[PDB]
Amino acid sequence: EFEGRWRVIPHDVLPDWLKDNDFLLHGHRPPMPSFRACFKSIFRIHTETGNIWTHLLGCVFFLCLGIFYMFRPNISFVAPLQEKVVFGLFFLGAILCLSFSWLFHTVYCHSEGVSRLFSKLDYSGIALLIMGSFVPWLYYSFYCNPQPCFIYLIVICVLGIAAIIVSQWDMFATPQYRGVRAGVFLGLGLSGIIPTLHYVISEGFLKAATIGQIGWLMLMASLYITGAALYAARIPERFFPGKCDIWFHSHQLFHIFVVAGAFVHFHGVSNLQEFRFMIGGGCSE
Amino acid sequence: DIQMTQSPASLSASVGETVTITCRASGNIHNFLAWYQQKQGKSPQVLVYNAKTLADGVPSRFSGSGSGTQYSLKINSLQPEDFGSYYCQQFWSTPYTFGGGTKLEIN
Amino acid sequence: EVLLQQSGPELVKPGASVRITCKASGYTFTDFNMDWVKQSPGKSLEWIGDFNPNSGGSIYNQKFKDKATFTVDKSSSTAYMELRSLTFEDTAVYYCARETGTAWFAYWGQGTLVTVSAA
Ligand SMILES: CCCCCCCC/C=C/CCCCCCCC(=O)OC[C@@H](O)CO
Ligand SMILES: CCCCCCCC/C=C\CCCCCCCC(=O)OC[C@@H](O)CO
Ligand SMILES: CCCCCCCC/C=C\CCCCCCCC(=O)OC[C@@H](O)CO
Ligand SMILES: CCCCCCCC/C=C\CCCCCCCC(=O)OC[C@@H](O)CO
Ligand SMILES: CCCCCCCC/C=C\CCCCCCCC(=O)OC[C@@H](O)CO
Ligand SMILES: CCCCCCCC/C=C\CCCCCCCC(=O)O
Ligand SMILES: [Zn+2]
Repeated sequence: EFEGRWRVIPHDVLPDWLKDNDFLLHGHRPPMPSFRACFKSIFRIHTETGNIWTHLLGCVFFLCLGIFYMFRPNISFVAPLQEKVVFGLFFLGAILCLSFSWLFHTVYCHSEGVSRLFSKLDYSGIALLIMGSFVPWLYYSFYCNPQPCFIYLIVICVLGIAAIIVSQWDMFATPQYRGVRAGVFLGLGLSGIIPTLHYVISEGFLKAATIGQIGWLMLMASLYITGAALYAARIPERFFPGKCDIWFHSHQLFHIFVVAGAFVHFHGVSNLQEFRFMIGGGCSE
Repeated sequence: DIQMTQSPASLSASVGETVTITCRASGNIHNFLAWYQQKQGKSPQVLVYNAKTLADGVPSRFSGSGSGTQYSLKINSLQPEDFGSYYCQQFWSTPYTFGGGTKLEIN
Repeated sequence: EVLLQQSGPELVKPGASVRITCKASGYTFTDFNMDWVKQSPGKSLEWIGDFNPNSGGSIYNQKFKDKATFTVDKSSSTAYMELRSLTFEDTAVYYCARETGTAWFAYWGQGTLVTVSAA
């Protein structure tokens, strides 16, 4: 249609609020103050296409996974109501994170003020994915140790809310704070080292390794490090400027890594409930 | 076609005064509006694009506002160089249409 | 600095055909679209059409479809607008303007005056 027509522009002609990654030389959407043109742009080829679909698709994948999990027969749970509530909080944080991300990446080029509002929601979503993911994990690890379980939930909440309050700062969105952003979220996620150490110094090195928790927590740590390292350093567009504009740039890979990370985190706590279901809800040991 | 209507057809205002030129569209143009100034015998020069964004070099005296079909260009503290013909343009749909023009005359 | 330099004034007979030159410089020619605007004496601006130096595609205003033709020389970075079978109504200042993603014009050629006279 001949309505709301636009062409991709090079980086140097973008306004300062749109300039973010200088290694993405061309394929930029121009400032378009129309949500009609913004949502319509989803079907077009530009820097944001990959960022958008990885989290638009990821959002509906987790929406389906979330619904399918709530309709699981209550036979397969020890406490089906509270066990569905902890899984629900993870899926909730996972859906909100992806929703805010694909929405931000879509409306990004609307206004300087629209991008300021949705960028704050984009950062807030990440913190919600991290807090929500801890909920089922602490519930299963510290099952017959309720007192420490609830303490760690207060800790991650206070750190998660501090992350949300810091992401509402204007200087946080500036490209000079790319590493600060990666560090704030990386530290929040890596704070799981505290309950992990408690788990291994209470249940032992044998029980933590036999159940797979150690090997699984190492893979998660790797995804956090590799995802932050890529995002902060801008690899590989730093090495091939102008060659990774539409595909495989650091932000797009980090997006892929979020849905991949959230899926393997679900697989971990999914095996933690399967294991608890076999042993029962009792406290014999 | 999208008929762009410009009002007033002309106006004369003293230096230091605030003036408002309005512009209407025969249908929604989704903020894809631009304002241009034109000095006699010279090429037009963009002032405001995307309804409210000020172009580089243009002073803060110029202020773009509006939404949907009704738009405005307010000039605070008129200066002797602000004389000329003002034009609004929609770039939402083809054919891109311009307003008839407003003749601003400083005295 | 971006610079759109247009061809000099023309004085043509009725029925003839003019060709306006638009030398673009100071940027990568194919990155942006080029538009053509007509300004009748003491009148408002009128959009003739847009042209894409990269694809070749050009969208004309229905009013001028049978009157104007947009052509290009990518090598010299020069846009052309050819007006066919001129009439007294075609006596106007013809500008070339560059787009910046969306069709708002930050860059304008100095304009070419085409005068249709019969003496
Ligand atoms: C969060 C749930 C999923 C979201 C569904 C996707 C929504 C698709 C479209 C959204 C907005 C529709 C277009 C909104 C209206 C067109 C753009 C605009 O700003 O126009 C306002 C005009 O009236 C005046 O300029
Ligand atoms: C059960 C626990 C709660 C779960 C549901 C949480 C729902 C999400 C709530 C908040 C998201 C984080 C804050 C997001 C805040 C959005 C940015 C803002 O403050 O906008 C105001 C504008 O004027 C700025 O330009
Ligand atoms: C155990 C390490 C795991 C990986 C951590 C990676 C994230 C931290 C890295 C750097 C923090 C930078 C703090 C200082 C921030 C300075 C930002 C800057 O000047 O950036 C230069 C540009 O070329 C890039 O934007
Ligand atoms: C098993 C029951 C009895 C155990 C008593 C308490 C546990 C032993 C004492 C301290 C444990 C922590 C000591 C080490 C403290 C630092 C832990 C860490 O994050 O290490 C990072 C690595 O790169 C280097 O290790
Ligand atoms: C199985 C191990 C195989 C070897 C690979 C892993 C170990 C390699 C050793 C160290 C990793 C690199 C340490 C340095 C980590 C990168 C620092 C960084 O991201 O800085 C941010 C700024 O550059 C932003 O401008
Ligand atoms: C279930 C949780 C899986 C988490 C692993 C994902 C990869 C690591 C994520 C965040 C650490 C920091 C990297 C990104 C920070 C900046 C984000 C942004 O500004 O948009
Ligand atoms: Zn993102």
